[PDB]
Amino acid sequence: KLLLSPAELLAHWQGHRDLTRRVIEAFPEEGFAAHHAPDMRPFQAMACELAGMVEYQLDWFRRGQPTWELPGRAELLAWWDKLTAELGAEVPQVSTEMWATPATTPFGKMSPLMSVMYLIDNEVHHRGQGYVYLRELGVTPPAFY
Amino acid sequence: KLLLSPAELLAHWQGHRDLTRRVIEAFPEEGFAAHHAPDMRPFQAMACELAGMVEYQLDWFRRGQPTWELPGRAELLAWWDKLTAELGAEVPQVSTEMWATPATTPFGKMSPLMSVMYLIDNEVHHRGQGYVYLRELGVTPPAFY
Ligand SMILES: [Zn+2]
Ligand SMILES: [Zn+2]
Ligand SMILES: [Zn+2]
Ligand SMILES: [Zn+2]
Ligand SMILES: [Zn+2]
Ligand SMILES: [Zn+2]
Ligand SMILES: [Zn+2]
Ligand SMILES: [Zn+2]
Repeated sequence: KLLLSPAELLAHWQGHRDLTRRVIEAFPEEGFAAHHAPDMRPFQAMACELAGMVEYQLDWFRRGQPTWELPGRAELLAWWDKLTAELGAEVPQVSTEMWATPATTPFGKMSPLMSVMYLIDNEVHHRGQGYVYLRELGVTPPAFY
Repeated sequence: KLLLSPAELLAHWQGHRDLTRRVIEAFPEEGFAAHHAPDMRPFQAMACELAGMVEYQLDWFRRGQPTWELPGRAELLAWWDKLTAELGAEVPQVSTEMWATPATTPFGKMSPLMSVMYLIDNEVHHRGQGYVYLRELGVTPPAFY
């Protein structure tokens, strides 16, 4: 504890999620579910993975302990907005002591802070992959910065 | 100030940089400098951008204020290792009060903390793009987690 506030972390997270939402919106419906690189999934599956991870983290914050068809563009965007509202309503209620308790996962110990940082990194990772997909589908991605 | 220590931030940063180093190592020499998606650069240019950003941040930490041919794989890796050593030797010396002073940039105000978080996000972004490039060159990327 010395650098970052929970509110600043949540705002950073929500900005990332808004940019990912605009990436999802920029995809054509067909390439969203079909286009992929060799031995890689289409962005539909990646975005479903990200939304499921947000569900996992929300469930962690709600219960106090983590528990260890693919949607089209429109359904996924509605799911994304629901997750956005729930993150904005529930994460501020997270006790800032809870953020640091290394709860036990099959891998090892992990705080909610470390898990949220990993979720953010995974989102940025797959969103850059989606940037490449958008370029290969003839679409200018939303500006990264 | 409530969540993250400078040492934890630096360790996170260095793990990210090690993974990017392994991505650079996994590239074939030709595709490293030549392969790219439409309206995108090859990974050579992206990695040069990342290394230049690390130079910018090191210069910020050294002077107290930010100042606002492409290398092949081997030269870039040597540059990367030099930057790694300098980050590991100089960032621990950063006054944790300095981390939060919003120094002035042409865009606006920005702490070293916000700038480092942006640098990390940009690295993860372009590294995911490099993951796609590696798959398109017939190479299994190093595991993300
Ligand atoms: Zn296919
Ligand atoms: Zn395609
Ligand atoms: Zn990370
Ligand atoms: Zn993934
Ligand atoms: Zn070309
Ligand atoms: Zn090529
Ligand atoms: Zn960011
Ligand atoms: Zn860039």
